[PDB]
This record gives sequence, C-alpha cells and structure tokens, in this order.
Amino acid sequence: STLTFENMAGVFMLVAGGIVAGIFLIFIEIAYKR
Amino acid sequence: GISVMVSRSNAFLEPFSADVWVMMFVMLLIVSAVAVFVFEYFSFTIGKAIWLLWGLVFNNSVPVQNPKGTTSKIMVSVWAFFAVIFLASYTANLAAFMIQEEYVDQVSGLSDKKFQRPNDFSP
Repeated sequence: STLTFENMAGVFMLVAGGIVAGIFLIFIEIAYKR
Repeated sequence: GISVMVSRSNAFLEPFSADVWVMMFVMLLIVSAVAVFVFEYFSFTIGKAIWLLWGLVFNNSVPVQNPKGTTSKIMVSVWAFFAVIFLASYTANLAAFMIQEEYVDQVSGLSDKKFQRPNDFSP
C-alpha cells in the first residue's frame, strides 16, 4: 500500500424513508380536500 | 552495483473504481418506478416523465415540462438535492487521485524484453 457507500448507504434509507413518508402526506392533501 | 538512468516522462473510471458505478444503476430503475407509482394512484409516465427524473441527475437547463401536483413534486424536491451532494462527492474524490498519482515508468530492469530486444520492437 476509493470510498464506499458510506454516506450514500444512509441516503438510500432516507430515499426509502421518503417513499414511505410520501404516502403519509398523500392522505393529508385528501384530508383537507374532504 | 549496476543500474540504468532515464529521463522523466511528460480513464474516467480510473478514479474511484467499478464499485460506485453498480449503484446508481439501481437508482435508474427505482426513481423511474417511484414517479409512475405515485402518479398511478391519483391519475408522461414512460413516454415523458422518465426524461425529467433522469434529467434531474444532471444540472442542465434543458427546457422540459414541470409536472404539477401539490404533493406530486414534493418528493422530487427531496430527490433533487441527492444529486448535488452526490456530484460534489463525485468530484471531490477525483482530486484525491491526482494526489495519489503514480509513476507509470517504462522498464523493469536489465531482464526486460525492451533491453533484450535489439530490433523488431518499434524504433
């Protein structure tokens, strides 16, 4: 004797976390619409 | 002993490695499926919506449509700043390899083929 996922590994969880959190806000718009 | 004296000499994937390039390939399928799935519920898509979400990866001023929706474009805003931090990381490591630059050299010793080849080896 070239990094790794590192910070991106938690980004995908944030990316995936946004997807599941997306459906949370979907009904919020529906809630005010009704 | 005995040595040889010489002068001094005068690859996009060479920085980093092949490990990185097998990741965003997943994001290509994932981001494409996410936009259609959200749009499918409320009810473009493959024809046009694929242009914007892949186009977001590159900070370019191409004139493209902006999909509407009070919550439809909320996640893409979250998806938006992933690229800038990615590209800033994707360019910072490049300068490190210039710090880690090696010397290519030409020969390895008296036993090298170049020394052992009088002719038939270019000039």
